[PDB]
Amino acid sequence: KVPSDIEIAQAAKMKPVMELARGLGIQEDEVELYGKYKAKISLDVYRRLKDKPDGKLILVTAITPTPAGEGKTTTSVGLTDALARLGKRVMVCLREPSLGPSFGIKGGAAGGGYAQVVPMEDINLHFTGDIHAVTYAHNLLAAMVDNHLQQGNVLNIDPRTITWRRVIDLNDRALRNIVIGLGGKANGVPRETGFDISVASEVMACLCLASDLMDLKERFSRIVVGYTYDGKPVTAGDLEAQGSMALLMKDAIKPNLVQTLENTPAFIHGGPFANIAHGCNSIIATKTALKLADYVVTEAGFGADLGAEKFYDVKCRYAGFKPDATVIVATVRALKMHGGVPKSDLATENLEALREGFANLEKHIENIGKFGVPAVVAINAFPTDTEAELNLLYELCAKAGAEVALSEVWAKGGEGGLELARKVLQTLESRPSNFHVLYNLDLSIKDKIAKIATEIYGADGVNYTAEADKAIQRYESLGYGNLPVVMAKTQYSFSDDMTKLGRPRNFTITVREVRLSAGAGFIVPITGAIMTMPGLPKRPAACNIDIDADGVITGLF
Amino acid sequence: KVPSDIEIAQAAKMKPVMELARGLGIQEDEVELYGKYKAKISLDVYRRLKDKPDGKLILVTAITPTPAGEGKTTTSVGLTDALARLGKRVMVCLREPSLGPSFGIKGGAAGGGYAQVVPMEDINLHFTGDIHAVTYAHNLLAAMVDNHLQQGNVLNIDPRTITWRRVIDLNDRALRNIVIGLGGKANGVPRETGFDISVASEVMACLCLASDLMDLKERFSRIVVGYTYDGKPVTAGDLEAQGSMALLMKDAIKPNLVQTLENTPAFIHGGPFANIAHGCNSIIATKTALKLADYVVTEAGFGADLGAEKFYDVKCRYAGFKPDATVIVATVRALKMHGGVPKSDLATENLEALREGFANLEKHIENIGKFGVPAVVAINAFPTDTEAELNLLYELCAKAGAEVALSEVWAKGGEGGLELARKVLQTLESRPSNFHVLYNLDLSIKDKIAKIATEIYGADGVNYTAEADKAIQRYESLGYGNLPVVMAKTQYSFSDDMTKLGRPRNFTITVREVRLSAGAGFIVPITGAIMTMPGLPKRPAACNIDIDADGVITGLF
Ligand SMILES: Nc1nc(=O)c2nc(CNc3ccc(C(=O)N[C@@H](CCC(=O)O)C(=O)O)cc3)cnc2[nH]1
Repeated sequence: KVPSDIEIAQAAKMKPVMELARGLGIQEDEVELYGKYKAKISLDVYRRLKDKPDGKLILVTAITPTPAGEGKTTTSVGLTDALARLGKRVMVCLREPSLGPSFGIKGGAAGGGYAQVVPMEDINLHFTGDIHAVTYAHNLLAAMVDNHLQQGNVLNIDPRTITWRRVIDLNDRALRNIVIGLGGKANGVPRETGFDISVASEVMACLCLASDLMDLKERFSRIVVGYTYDGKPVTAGDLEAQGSMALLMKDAIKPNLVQTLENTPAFIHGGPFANIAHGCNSIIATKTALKLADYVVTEAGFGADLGAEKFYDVKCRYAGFKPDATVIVATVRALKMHGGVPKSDLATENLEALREGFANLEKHIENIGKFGVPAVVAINAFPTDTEAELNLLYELCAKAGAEVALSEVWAKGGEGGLELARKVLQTLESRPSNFHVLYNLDLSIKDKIAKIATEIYGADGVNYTAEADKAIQRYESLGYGNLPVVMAKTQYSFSDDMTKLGRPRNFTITVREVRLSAGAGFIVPITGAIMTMPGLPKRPAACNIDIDADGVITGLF
Repeated sequence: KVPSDIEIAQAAKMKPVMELARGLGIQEDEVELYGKYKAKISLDVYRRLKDKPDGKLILVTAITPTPAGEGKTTTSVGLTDALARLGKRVMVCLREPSLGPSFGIKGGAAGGGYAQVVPMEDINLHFTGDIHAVTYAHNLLAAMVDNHLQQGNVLNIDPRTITWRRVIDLNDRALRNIVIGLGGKANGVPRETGFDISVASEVMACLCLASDLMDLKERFSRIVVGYTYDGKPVTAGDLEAQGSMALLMKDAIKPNLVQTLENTPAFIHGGPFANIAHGCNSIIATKTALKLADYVVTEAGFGADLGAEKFYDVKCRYAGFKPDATVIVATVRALKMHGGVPKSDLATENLEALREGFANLEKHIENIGKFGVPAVVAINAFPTDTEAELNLLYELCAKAGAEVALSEVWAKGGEGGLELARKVLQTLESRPSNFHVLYNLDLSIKDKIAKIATEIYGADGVNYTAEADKAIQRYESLGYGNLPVVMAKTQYSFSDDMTKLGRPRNFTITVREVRLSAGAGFIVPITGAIMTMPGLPKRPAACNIDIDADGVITGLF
């Protein structure tokens, strides 16, 4: 046959999230329905199971992204199916996808094939309106700033230094750079600013790293909006915003229980950028998944260079977390591109090029080892991947020195990854973890980037532009020196040079600019231009998206 | 004596809505819950009951609003409640408040005192996401207009003629006048535009006028966004955005079931502006209520010169409704302001200013007669009103030919509205209505404006600026002249001059500008400057707002 990811999403039987919440010991009144098959879970399921056994934590990451695509979520879902098939109490924790791209290049399944989270349609759109709550908390702050300038600028802000932008969850490039506040004294103060996609919001970040609402509230209050003419940081604190922002977020703070194509209890909650932030789902979803399972499968954005590292250094750091196993996804087609084979050429097998690419994966694996974490490997399998190829790889992974398996979940459900399932258990009974943070918050900023760039990206050194040192000297000086560091750089290389594939060496990194996220609580060094507002294409999906008399949706997927 | 509004809402015991729904004959499968105390309800309910007769339709409206306040919704809910107490099968239909006011001026009850729909907190905030859906349906068209220009401008829009703005549901004045698409050839096409509050979006209007999702989609396709360099109109249809917008509104098209304090079912659905739109809740909600119930209370925005007028001449026109009674809500105080007494001396008895002001009420009563609907007056009782005052007000209402009933629903819930309920029932059993709209569509725009102006406002004639003349000329030759006309003017006067209280004589209306909503399907003459995006005050309510660890919300109401 020939089924597509939408049909496999419709066709499937979903169980009322209510009775899955019972199949997890969640009380009737800790749920909060959204139709029969979506629901939010209250902040008491943690608060009451406050001390209970935290089950085991299984971060899935990937090798360096490629035009091939690797499907890091699928393999992360169809593994959760396996663990449950082998009758284990296992939850997946995923990220809420942005609305905007469903109308740009099309929406895609949570995971894929036969390793999906459902109902897919809802997840891609409004879902439980989590993003909307972010949007409005960001935008009210924005409004509150501009209003304050209107009301006489009591705090004496220079409007030209305001760093607080606006958000919306569409790909709209016409809003990147705009002028607001025009039309004279009645209509505000003229200034330059713009919009970023809502999922790039510091508020989106805070959500994903607040422990509870009261934590979220205060983080907000810390957020910088800009400076006074005198140069003194002004905060959301200084504008008494944080109350009203936490209120707008009252329900967004509750993680959303949904399910697998095979009824495995899933959370979906948060979803920030993996570059200017850390690309994990929220702390709240996983720490609730902890007290509720013995086995929590999760994930982080982009390659293991960025997602993993930040998962470990910022997520786990802040959350006292202690990740046990870790998967790393890889395709062979992917590693052949890392071996310098263009995409029209992966149609054939290149066994020589696959020995080349591997250096990527191995670099990753060594990095995992570096946190005191039991690395383990896994292969997404495809129609074209010959057994000569698969084996070549197979054998170079123990020749590297950590477990390996094969998954077929795209096509075989939580069976293809049954093999990989045992490995992790194998790895959890036999292989403890010895988890430390790859750096320490007491070092000054340059050392923190250094120890990151050096050991993980495998660079010899790091450089700074004029305004990179100017910014950093300004920060250490304002006191924000002791923060973690989130590395805004390209995903497709270890280096900032996006064309440098495989495992490049002898290069160095260059920090062009440095930004602050006081509310999220980290420093963001930038190496490229960052696209914080993608744009629609020449022939977008919004043009052919239709819904007819019956609710039948053509074009969306 | 009475508790404040907010606390009354919390301590109310609400019934599971699914219960209310099965009580009314809605099947469980036509219900999508949002907690225990909210639900979206299927457009299928209406579809299977299309043939059943309608219950009675009872419109609530009021006299010319003043600073002194009249409390129209208070009456609507309390009227609903009394009807329920008298054993009648009744629902009330109300509009969803805009989120933004909750942070500038303060959120307020849906009603007030003991006459309220609940859960209060939700209905002010995100409720069920209806406005968010409106926000993104709207802004997707914005982004598609902008993408089209960016991608080679095939339709040949003159970007400077674009009328389709952007929307957001906060009071942000700085967003009134903006320039977008800056930064260079890669960032879109530079142009002047702005934001209006979401609830003033034409898409909000359409929702409220649509008969279903397919009618809604077809309307969307008729939205005019701007013109070509040739002066030909360009529509959303031409941009092929309708399916998408229609998709964003798939859940939004369903009315929301909620309840009054005393558990009377209530729809809350849509909620447009009442000056540039018709200030009514969705046809969809109201049409469903008539099938489910024997009596349906609904209300309209602003005074009877505006809401009532548009309710009949637009809402009922499209829906083929024939209202059976209309209740005008008035207070001793507002009448005295209209009779001349300043806000601070409204407490001092003054039968003469009360007789003078009564003219305002007399003129409204009279108007409602021009639509063939029998009128009952509700007097919102107030503690400083003397017996002499109230008595005079009764004599005057009877002299003027309408039943009158004192209402203390605010104070005493459904019990304070029992005489009023009885008067309405009395009017319904003995004075059946003879509904007809004030005007035929085949008149000219200028004919239609003058008939409203003179019949309802008691205007002498109508003036038009040169700019308004060309608009009307343009619109008529574009074939939009047989549309309804929707006056945007001040609500604080029958005249276009908000300083003219009571019943002004020898005045003219000046139509300065004329705009079009071809989606909603009407023409919008504007008289004063119309504020489609209000600003925050000196201190915004947001500066006091907080929620603590318990979740105790202070500063909000
Ligand atoms: N905002 C607000 N709205 C209200 O309606 C309101 N009402 C009260 C208390 N309500 C009232 C209402 C009417 C009379 C009153 O006029 N009493 C006459 C009735 C006359 C008649 O039946 O004709 C009496 O005889 O006591 C007293 C208290 C207090 N605060 C309020 N606040």
